[PDB]
Amino acid sequence: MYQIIRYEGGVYKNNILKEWIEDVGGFIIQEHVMQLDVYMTIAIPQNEIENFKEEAKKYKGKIVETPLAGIEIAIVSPSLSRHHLPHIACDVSEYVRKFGAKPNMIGLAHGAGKNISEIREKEKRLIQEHDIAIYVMGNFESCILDKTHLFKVDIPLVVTGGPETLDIPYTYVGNLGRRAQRLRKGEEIRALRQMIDEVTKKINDKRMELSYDPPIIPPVVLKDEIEKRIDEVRGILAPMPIVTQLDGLRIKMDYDRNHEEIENVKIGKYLLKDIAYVTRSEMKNYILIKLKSTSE
Amino acid sequence: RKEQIVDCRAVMGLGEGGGLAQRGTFAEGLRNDVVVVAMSPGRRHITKPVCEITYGIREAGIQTSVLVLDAGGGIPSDAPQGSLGSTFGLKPEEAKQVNRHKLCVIHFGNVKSHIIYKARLFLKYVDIPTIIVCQTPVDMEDFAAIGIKTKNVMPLESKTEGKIVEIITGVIRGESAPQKKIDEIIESIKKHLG
Amino acid sequence: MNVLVNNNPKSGKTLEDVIKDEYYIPGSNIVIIKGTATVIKEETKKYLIKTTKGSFVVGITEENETVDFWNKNYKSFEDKSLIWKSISDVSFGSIEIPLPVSSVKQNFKKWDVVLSVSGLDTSEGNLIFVQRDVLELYGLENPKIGILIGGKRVLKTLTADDRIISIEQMRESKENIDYEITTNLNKEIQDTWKIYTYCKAEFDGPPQSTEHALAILENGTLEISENTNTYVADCRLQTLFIDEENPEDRDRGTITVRNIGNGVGKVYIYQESRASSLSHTVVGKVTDGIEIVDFSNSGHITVKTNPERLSVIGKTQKDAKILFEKHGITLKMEGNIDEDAIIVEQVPEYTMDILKSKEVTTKGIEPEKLLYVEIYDKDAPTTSWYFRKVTGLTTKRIGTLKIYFKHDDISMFERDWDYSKGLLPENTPEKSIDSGIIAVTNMVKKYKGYIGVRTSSNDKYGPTGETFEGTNIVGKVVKNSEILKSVKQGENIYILEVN
Repeated sequence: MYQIIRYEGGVYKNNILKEWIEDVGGFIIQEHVMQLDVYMTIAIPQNEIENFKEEAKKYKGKIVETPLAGIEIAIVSPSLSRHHLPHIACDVSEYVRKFGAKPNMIGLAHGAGKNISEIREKEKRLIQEHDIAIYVMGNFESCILDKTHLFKVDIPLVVTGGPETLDIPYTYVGNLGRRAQRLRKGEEIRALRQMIDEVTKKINDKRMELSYDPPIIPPVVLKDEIEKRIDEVRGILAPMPIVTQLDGLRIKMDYDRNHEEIENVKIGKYLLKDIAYVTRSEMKNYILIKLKSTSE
Repeated sequence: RKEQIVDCRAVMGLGEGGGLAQRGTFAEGLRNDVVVVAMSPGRRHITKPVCEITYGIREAGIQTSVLVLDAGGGIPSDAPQGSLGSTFGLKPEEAKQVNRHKLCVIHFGNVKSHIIYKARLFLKYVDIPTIIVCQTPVDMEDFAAIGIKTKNVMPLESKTEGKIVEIITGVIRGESAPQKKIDEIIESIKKHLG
Repeated sequence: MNVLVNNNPKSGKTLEDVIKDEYYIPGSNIVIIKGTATVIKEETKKYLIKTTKGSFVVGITEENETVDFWNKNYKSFEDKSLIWKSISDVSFGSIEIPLPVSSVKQNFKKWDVVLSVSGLDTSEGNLIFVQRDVLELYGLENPKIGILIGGKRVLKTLTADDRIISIEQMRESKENIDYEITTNLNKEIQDTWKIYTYCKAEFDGPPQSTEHALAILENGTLEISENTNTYVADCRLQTLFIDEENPEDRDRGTITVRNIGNGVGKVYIYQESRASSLSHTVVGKVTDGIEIVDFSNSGHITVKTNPERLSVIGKTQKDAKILFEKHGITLKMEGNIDEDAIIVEQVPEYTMDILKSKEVTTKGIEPEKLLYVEIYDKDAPTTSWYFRKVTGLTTKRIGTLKIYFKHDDISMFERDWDYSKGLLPENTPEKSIDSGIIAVTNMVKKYKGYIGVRTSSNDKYGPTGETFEGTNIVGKVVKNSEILKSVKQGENIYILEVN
């Protein structure tokens, strides 16, 4: 119902556009002003899409269709060292961000090596808390083939590596190995686009399974209601104070101090504890909300 | 050896063939130990001198956050006869994001008179010990000459609540920092952190 | 001939005939609805089924060509019994599948609709409803057509004996509503045509915002200044402030007043169920007859408000007496008691407060104490709009001016430092200003927005002590005078526009 897009325009008369979005019932998920231009990730009803396009072209704005601006992605690098972090991993994260998704760098404690690589249970669960996980592996076929135990999570998976084709029992995108330069060549861009297409296909499939039994309330409007009710959300210093997942939300506030307040929030006529699974997150002791379906 | 998870920024980078970071953005490293402050997301600061220090600290086992200042270029408005070219400043949200870390590492340029006043304005709202990484040879004391708290050379009338805890010279903007500078920074962070 | 009108059928061919009875202020629009279309469209990307073990929900995902096959060949797979439920998942059919059975095996995921041509024999193509993620196991270019999720258990419980029988789909259906918008009267009606004339508005909200909405709908017509797919808005009072928050759901046919921003004071009527907003103050609801709002995109709509606006400021005392006794409200008198005494102030002045308190205190004024003014709206539009906003003539019939400073011939009135923004020099004097001229100082001078009037004439200074280039004439005092010389500082004088 609420298609999420990105608006790129200027800060001049942007408040009037925000007023129009509020009037038509949309929500401003993200706002950032660089110097004189403002980027807004907005979720508006589908019946007002053409109206918002007309309104945007009145302010000389730009509408960019973001197919991933409702999910958060766990990008799993073997380590945060100079080998993977400052290049390739940031390129993957930023390319994911370019399509609206909210990434999180997951640097494994013991993810490096061939036979000495291992993944902890806490890291496993932290990865599972996301919607989809992208693995940035090396550039040797034998090393990757002898590293399959790393990709053991019941989450949609896309594995990236050096060799063009791999024989792992997962989705694989080649020609994205461990490098040391910024990804700017045509082949590297094509491989990034291929990875984006694979994650988009997996996300659309998961969206269809979710649409088989829709949740009682959409995550975006639930986030809006939480912001309207909870008055501590504007004091959050995290990058994204409330993350919009596929079938829930991630509230970046202390669980021990604020779970009772979060649960006792009345949306429509239900209490939040009876329609969502509020639980502590492995992510810095934050609050994770998983929405129930209409079946229960 | 422990897992290190970084809260990536919520906004994308500078175009297609440009930088990966964005001005006025913050990337939390969960456990807040060190925050690396970059004046701008441009090639003069990002990934050549800043992400190298970031991965050096992350290799040392210390979680790192990287904050790109909204207005990090220029000199503060409180500089003698005002500022010129551009105005340097620190936002209250930026100050709060910095102040939840145990230590701060900030990268400065080459002109001393710019660096001293930029550090004074930065420490007017930052209350944690910071390390100044610059190119020019600057002395611990010229900061105290304008009223900046300094570990070795205190001022009589301190105009800042933050302590310049170490000054490291020889790091050039836009150029790969050698392993020796990274080792010096890591040793200073370790011996003024725990 | 026999047509259905509202809820009480009429027949009169011409609109006039049927709308004669229907209450309607002339000038609004007429909404006709014709009927419903009920177009049935179904694509069933997700397909249904009616097996002898229940009904699962398949859903095409991988286009490949198995989708192209399924498209119409699922009807050939209809009434096909389960062929096998072995390690190779549950399979059905098996019908002819001409899809080139490429030996090349493919990996499949748990519960993924697969049309693997079993045995690589076209006519033995099996509908293998995958159960467990089978890797390189089946031939064909790519058996994967879709993914099974809904009714997962059905295909699991499904035994060989059970067939898929009626492979259903999704019966996808839609609805279209005919609408035409009119404002003619002399037209022929064929038969069984429905006409709506007016909408009913129920008001329940904070007193100031509800009074604003009532003032908008005092004449019974609501202008449509902006229209979207979710609301229609009125912009008569777009620069009037209110400070009241009523943030609840903006449901179907909800009336809200925007209380902050560029459009503060706009009145919205929502045609769609939307979320609550902190910038919208709900003042009430439209009870019945929403379709006139739904199908109107511009123009006028006749609105009837259930709580009558109880604000008698332009009336005589007997009119207030009879109107308030007909509402069963206790009354007491304050100022001029004469039956013709003109009411100037009423306590409380809000309809909601009056109804919740069931008592009104009415203040009258002496016939010679009321000041008569004429406002130049064509000459100084912005200045006249500011004067109406500050004196309150935008809402009531009698405005109040407070004396701010006084000296002999000059009497300056108070200003509002909220409406004096676009006070560009509009009507600047060219010759000496004559007596009894109301003027407002524009943004040129330091004391912008202050209103004043003097009882004499000078060739140098305006009625506010500023030069002519800093003064714009908004209006004049026409009839009542010699009361500006006998009013102290801080006292309020009351004005009445006589055009």
